[PDB]
Amino acid sequence: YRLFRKSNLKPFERDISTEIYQAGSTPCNGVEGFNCYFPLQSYGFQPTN
Amino acid sequence: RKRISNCVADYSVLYNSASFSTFKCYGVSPTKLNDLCFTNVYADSFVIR
Repeated sequence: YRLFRKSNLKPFERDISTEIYQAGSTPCNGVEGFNCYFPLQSYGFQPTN
Repeated sequence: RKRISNCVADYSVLYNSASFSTFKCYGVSPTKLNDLCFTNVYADSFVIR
């Protein structure tokens, strides 16, 4: 599930783009770094959960 | 536990600085922090492993 995204989706819109969301001052165009992270995130789904 | 009140909490020099290797807010985003009004702020500082 996508943790964060630049904008707010209009209703019934799908987003698959996995480009590294850059929130930091430096754009981190290649990979993560200064407040730059992978938009998607997995669930910690568990029977213990 | 230092109390912070009646002041502006601008994070222009805090968030944009790369000197902090760990910056994560559990309630709001740093981008929306600058435009969110608050109340009495308590600052707690320590050194750990």
